[PDB]
Amino acid sequence: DYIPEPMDLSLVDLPESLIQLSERIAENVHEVWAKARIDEGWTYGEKRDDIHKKHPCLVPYDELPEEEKEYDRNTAMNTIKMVKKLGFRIEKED
Amino acid sequence: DYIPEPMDLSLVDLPESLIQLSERIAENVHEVWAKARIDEGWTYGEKRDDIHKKHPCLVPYDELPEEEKEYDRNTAMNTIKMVKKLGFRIEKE
Ligand SMILES: [Mg+2]
Repeated sequence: DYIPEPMDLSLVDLPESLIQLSERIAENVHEVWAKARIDEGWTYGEKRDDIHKKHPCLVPYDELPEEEKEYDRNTAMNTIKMVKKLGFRIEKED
Repeated sequence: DYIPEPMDLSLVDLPESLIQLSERIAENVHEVWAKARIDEGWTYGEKRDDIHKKHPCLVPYDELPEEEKEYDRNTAMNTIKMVKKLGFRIEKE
C-alpha cells in the first residue's frame, strides 16, 4: 500500500555557483554520517554487517565509489531544491 | 587511520521560518530515498536484510520512529547550513 511520491523538483533553478559546490556539501554530510556511525561503534568492513557493525562506506569521502558520491551530491541538491521550492531565495553573497 | 571531521556549523544562523519547515524537507528527502530503493526491488521488512532487500524504514515518513525523523531533519539542516557557510544567503521570498 505504500508508494513514495517525492515532489517534482526537476524544474527548480539553482545558482550554478552552488551546484559547483555539490561535492563540498556531499562531503560534509558524509563526514557527519560517518562520525555518527563511528561514535556508535561502527567500523569499516568490506561487507555490510549489522552484528559486527561493519560498513564499507566508512572511508574518506574521496574513496567512495563514484555512484555513492553521485547519490550524495544528488541528495544534497534535492534538499536545497526543496528549500527553494518552499519559497526561499538562495544567492551567493558579496 | 580514518577519523571523520565534519565542519562546525553549530554557530550558523538559519531563518526560523526555514527550520519550521524541517519536517517537510526531511519527508521529501525520505520519499526520494524510498522510491530509489523500492525501484531497485526493495520492500518493507521488520528486520534489515540485504539478501531479500528488506528495510524497516520503507514506510511512510509519518510512521518512522521519532529518532529516525530526528536524524532526517538534522541532516536536512546540516546540508542547508553548509550552503550558508559556503557564502550563500537564504531568505524567505
Ligand atoms: Mg545487513
